[PDB]
Amino acid sequence: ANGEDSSFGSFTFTVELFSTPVWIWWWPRIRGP
Amino acid sequence: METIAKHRHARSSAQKVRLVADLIRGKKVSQALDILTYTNKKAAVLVKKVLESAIANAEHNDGADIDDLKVTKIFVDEGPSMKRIMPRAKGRADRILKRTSHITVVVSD
Amino acid sequence: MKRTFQPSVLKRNRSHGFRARMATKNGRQVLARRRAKGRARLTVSK
Amino acid sequence: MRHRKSGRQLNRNSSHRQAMFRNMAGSLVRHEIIKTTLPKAKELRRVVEPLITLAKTDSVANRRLAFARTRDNEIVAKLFNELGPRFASRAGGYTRILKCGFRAGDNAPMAYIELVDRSE
Amino acid sequence: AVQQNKPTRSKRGMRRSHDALTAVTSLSVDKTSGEKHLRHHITADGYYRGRKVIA
RNA sequence: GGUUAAGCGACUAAGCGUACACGGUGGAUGCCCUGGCAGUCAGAGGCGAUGAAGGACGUGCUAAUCUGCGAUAAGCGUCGG
RNA sequence: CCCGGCGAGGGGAGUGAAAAAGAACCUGAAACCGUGUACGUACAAGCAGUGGGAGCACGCUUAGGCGUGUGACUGCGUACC
RNA sequence: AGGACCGAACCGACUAAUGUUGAAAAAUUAGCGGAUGACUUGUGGCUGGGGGUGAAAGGCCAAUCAAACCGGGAGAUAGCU
RNA sequence: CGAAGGUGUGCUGUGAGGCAUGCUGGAGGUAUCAGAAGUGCGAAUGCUGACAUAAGUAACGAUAAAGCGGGUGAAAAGCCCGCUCGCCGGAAGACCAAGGGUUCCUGUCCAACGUUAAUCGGGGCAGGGUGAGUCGACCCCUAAGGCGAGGCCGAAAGGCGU
RNA sequence: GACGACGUUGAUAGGCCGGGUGUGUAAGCGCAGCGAUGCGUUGAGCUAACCGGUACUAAUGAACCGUGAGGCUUAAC
Repeated sequence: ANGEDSSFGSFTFTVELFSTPVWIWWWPRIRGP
Repeated sequence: METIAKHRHARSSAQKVRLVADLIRGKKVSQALDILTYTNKKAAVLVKKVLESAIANAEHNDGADIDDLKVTKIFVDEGPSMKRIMPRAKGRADRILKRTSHITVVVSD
Repeated sequence: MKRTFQPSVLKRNRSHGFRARMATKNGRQVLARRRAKGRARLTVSK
Repeated sequence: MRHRKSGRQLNRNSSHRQAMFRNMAGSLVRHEIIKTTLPKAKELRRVVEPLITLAKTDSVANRRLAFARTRDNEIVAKLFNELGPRFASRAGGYTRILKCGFRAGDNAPMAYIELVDRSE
Repeated sequence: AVQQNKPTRSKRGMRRSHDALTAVTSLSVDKTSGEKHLRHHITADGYYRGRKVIA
């Protein structure tokens, strides 16, 4: 009656992918010094 | 005479739907409808929609007598996945696959 | 925590705005490179 | 181990269970039929039926106890004025539990609990 | 904490050997309305054991 | 015949492997040009206070957006085709 | 037109030479994942192949053979860079 | 009166557990120190890379500091993998 | 009236390979003999895209706390209304700044999005809404500072400054 | 998951009745005292999971699965 919308403004979701190098501590595991 | 009804791009992973689809393969349509009615799964609703549509297609486009129809074939194929992002800790992002599926029911006698 | 970007329009314009670029010849070359490359937006000015 | 212990804790602490069952008992008394999960019934009985037993005999002290258990004067009034008289000759068992399927939102087992009379 | 070799599709289906669903296969019939329902459950129309209980 | 006793045994498929048929996901390959790439030859080597390059904002019957234009605004005049 | 939520998707109908050319659109490979069918598989240890070798399924042939798939058991055998 | 005292805001940061693909690329919770001062906070400005600025730690200078980032030399060079 | 390419099957050579025709496809491909190569991949913690595995496994974001009865719709634990019950209260209530920028109000819709469903939405899509002599901005004036006619210096470039 | 009892031919759970037990003299009212408070009715009231009962409520007829006489060979009887 009112009209079913199909424009679908947000149907272009696209989406990418990213990451971040994290900080670590290997001092106690060191076999040496 | 075989009659086909499909639900393409159904919003559920194939595995979850196959769990239900295996439950009614080879059954009579009335018994299959009962089994689907009393199964507590989201996929049961989808599969029952498709099976009802297949019965209606048979009765209308083809011959008739719902009484002697059987679920001759049923299978679920993987549909295209939707890529999404779930942000994780420490600035990492993960890929989420929102899996879909194609549901096919073939009724016959 | 407090991150590095603390927005402020006045400081943005005074530091990277168009008239800031035009004031020195190096800034004018920044505009020259950006015009040559074909940027839609030369500066932060808006 | 859980040997001989009684009473579901229903993923809630003590005060919240007490408040929830007080509210639910009030609801059952005013409406005479309500729909909850099957495990919340079978625990409502252990709350609501003792109030009806208390209401079979009418006195100021008993009304004060009922008000302490359900802090609603309308509920106390209906208890002592109708439900006590209605169940005067009934030796316990004032409620029925009827399984009625599963909830759409979370597939929880539902049930109807009602007073056995409901004016039929 | 993590696999050293990729498990095969064989081991996948062998673990899912136990994941199959079970049908109810035991619908009861109300003696008054004739409706099908779960055993010890209200019918869709509100009957139980031949008595109208909800409406 | 039957009955026992001993010896032996097709019959199992929850699932799974292989082959084969047939689908789905996915986008290769072949084919094709909208555009690129390297030259050759003929020009032109500038523009701008009569306001440049580059823009902003408007303008149609419009709603963005692109293109043309500039309040004479998808345009005006004149001479030619 | 039918199912469905006056959904989505599908089944028909017509259009076209073709719709597994239906717009998620030329062809449509591989990885990947289904569904069926044939055979083998729940007392047997390991680079999973190869060499012998029953049986079964089918098609040719029609007793008998042959081909193909699958393969009990056995000899040997610890990937590549 | 006090670079007084206790103690909120506020500004810090001694300890413990937890979290470690975290709610967070250093937090949360429980305590803890100061809290009229060598105090804290707002809004502008100013000092620039062998440079700044530093009650000092090779601290900090846009989650980057025994020498910031961006672009060029530059396809630096590498008897090495 | 069936090109390349695929997908098959047979045949043939020491090999790399070739050849034939079944199917799909729908428009190209090329014996020979010469000539030129962006001429051959399985690995480089190769590169780019697709799809696996773990795996239906972890999680679903402060342990302030909910339960009824309705309404609506195709459907409601989550939407709404009512009734009680918890939580903040120098805050979790307001009012603004900075920054954002239409998120505001209203009607539709449910694909995508919302860590679940969603009938709901700061989602989509449309329409409306911001009304000033006294409030601000602009503007009068100046601080830190910046720029600075001339000027004084500095190969240029520029620096400092009345 | 399994395991055990029970489904009306029934005590399998709740409630209910009676007890037990734990706490310690409920509410209401009276009395005394200026009052706080005491006292009495009153060891009264209440009492999770305990014991002994009791069908008041819930354990529903279906249906489902599983069959129709069990291979062969010798040897005895």
